[PDB]
Amino acid sequence: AALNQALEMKRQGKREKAQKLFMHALKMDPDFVDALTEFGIFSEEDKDIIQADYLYTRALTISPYHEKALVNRDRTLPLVEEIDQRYFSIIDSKVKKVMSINSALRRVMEETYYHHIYHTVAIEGNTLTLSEIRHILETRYAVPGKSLEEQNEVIGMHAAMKYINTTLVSRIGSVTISDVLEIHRRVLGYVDPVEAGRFRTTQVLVGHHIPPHPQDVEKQMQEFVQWLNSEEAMNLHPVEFAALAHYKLVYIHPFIDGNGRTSRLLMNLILMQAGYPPITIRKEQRSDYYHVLEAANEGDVRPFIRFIAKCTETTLDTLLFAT
Amino acid sequence: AALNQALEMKRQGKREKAQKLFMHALKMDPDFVDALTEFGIFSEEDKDIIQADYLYTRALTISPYHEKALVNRDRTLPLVEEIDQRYFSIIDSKVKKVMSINSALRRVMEETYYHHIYHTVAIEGNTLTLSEIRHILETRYAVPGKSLEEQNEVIGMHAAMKYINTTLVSRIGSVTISDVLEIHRRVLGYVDPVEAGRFRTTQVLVGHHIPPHPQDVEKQMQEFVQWLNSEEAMNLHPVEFAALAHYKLVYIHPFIDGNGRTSRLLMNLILMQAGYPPITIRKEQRSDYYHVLEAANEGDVRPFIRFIAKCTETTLDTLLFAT
Ligand SMILES: Nc1ncnc2c1ncn2[C@@H]1O[C@H](COP(=O)(O)OP(=O)(O)OP(=O)(O)O)[C@@H](O)[C@H]1O
Ligand SMILES: Nc1ncnc2c1ncn2[C@@H]1O[C@H](COP(=O)(O)OP(=O)(O)OP(=O)(O)O)[C@@H](O)[C@H]1O
Ligand SMILES: [Mg+2]
Ligand SMILES: [Mg+2]
Repeated sequence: AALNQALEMKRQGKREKAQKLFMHALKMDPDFVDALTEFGIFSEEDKDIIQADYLYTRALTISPYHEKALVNRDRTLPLVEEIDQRYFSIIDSKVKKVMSINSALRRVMEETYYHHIYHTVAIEGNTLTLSEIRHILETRYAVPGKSLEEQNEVIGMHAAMKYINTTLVSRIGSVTISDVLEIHRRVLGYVDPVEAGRFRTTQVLVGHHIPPHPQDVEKQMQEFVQWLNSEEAMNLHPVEFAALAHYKLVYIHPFIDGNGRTSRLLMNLILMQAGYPPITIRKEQRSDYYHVLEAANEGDVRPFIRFIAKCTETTLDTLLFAT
Repeated sequence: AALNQALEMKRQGKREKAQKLFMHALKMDPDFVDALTEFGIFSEEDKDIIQADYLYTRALTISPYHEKALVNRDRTLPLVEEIDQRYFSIIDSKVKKVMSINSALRRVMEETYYHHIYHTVAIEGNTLTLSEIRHILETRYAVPGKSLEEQNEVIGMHAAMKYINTTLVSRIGSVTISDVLEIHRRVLGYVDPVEAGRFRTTQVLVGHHIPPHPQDVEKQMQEFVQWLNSEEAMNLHPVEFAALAHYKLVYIHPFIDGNGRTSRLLMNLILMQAGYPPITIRKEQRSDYYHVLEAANEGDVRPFIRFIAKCTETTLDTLLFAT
């Protein structure tokens, strides 16, 4: 297809021109094996070995025996594993520095509380500002010309995270299905008290993902909590356990609304219990956030794990520069 | 005591002076038999036979064999029964006229919806106005400079009564404990989603009334729903069944908050299922309302039945301005 032109353009000059020809054949056919491999070898020329590996891994899900994809994948498979371990070791060092401090830190922890709420509600379309959120939570008075539902989403997030820190973070034992339901009972209670802390009774759609049928959610959630308390999950890096825990819940999509908000809270329950600070996926990252969750449905969870790992590093880089 | 002066003042002139004089010995001792009886004879001179009968009935709970109380009560007792039946027959006739009408009536039914909400919340101290309530429910936008809890009280009342008319009024069958919990789940859900639709876990005080202990609320409520579906309750006048239904739920006091709001809604479920319109206890009546409930704890529930009967007549008188 236009892949033949992408190669011709790349053959002597035209790097930025060739980049668009590759994406065009990818838009016109996202399972075009030859375009994925070639794009893979192309992005490796710009030192983007992680993207190249995604492309060879993607091309081998379509055609498992493709010789040009296999030869490059076998090389890059262990290299990307090393590259990803190194990033998690950087994150571990920044967590040591942050967990080796106080009063100057307390001013950041207070600022991040409202800033967390602001992004977790804004990532779903809530129009309230940080200043309007501070008013709602400090004063307990309503903000003019903004809906009551938007302001109740804020009261719920505050209540949910107050319950987690009060009842769940410093608790000894296994995470139950009832703990997930208690978080959701507060996240959504002030908005929809009938559905809050109760599973989906209907079948829905999330982008292009069709989650399990309501008849299967309870069996799928008992399998999820087993996994949270499983020895395999305890041996994973806390950043990887937190990201997978988020993805599996958001995959199950057990509630009508508040699944991303609950998942983002559960994700932070994990991190905090492992000594990491709570992280925040900013409202500007919705496009990336949704792309890497879609990528995980397609077959590759790694881009979402790296997405969470970059979110944790920016959180740690905020606590370290304000010290 | 000062009862001897109350009698001396009444003996030749001083009617208004002996009234405050009679109430002093009642404040100084509310179980003073002679005082109650003299007072009963006294209030009967002003043609207040219902109050006199309350006083002789009160005096005979203290001293069952008091000859002056017995002679006067054996007389008032069937007379008050006749007087109370006559009022319930007036109410029955006004209900026929109201249920024999349209467009001029529809103008009142819409106005009374926001009016019941305004009074059911205002009676508990809610500062929102009728105009602010119309905005909250019509627009779904918050009212400036008024708390979010006050506005969530309104969203809950609306949701609760929307559920009753939609799911309970025109339903065939027995009233269950779950129907009471579903009304309370909406009444309080937007304010307190953790306690909404859930019984009291602690022992509380309501004025001077100590309701049942949390261990006994479930047994006390199963006895309460049995009575709602009992043949004895079906044979009572709907005004008397509605008033007793209210008093029994509020005596039990099964929830931490929202008991009076739920009881007033249940009271109107009863009336509406019997063809009566929904009634509204106005915010100005909180003092009387609580006095008659205090009297029902003290032994006589007739003053509360008459209170509800006067509330139903004012509701019917309003609807009858259409003819
Ligand atoms: N393709 C996908 N597969 C699975 N989950 C997805 C996918 N795309 C998005 N999601 C997740 O679904 C969430 C949206 O679900 P939901 O409306 O129930 O809750 P939410 O708390 O309002 O989330 P948000 O505030 O981000 O919109 C997103 O936040 C995201 O985490
Ligand atoms: N002495 C009393 N004995 C029994 N019940 C009482 C007494 N005084 C008040 N009550 C009832 O208890 C209710 C108050 O309880 P509660 O706070 O749980 O409910 P509420 O919905 O907030 O009612 P309110 O709007 O009157 O404050 C009153 O509405 C009344 O019906
Ligand atoms: Mg949503
Ligand atoms: Mg109250």
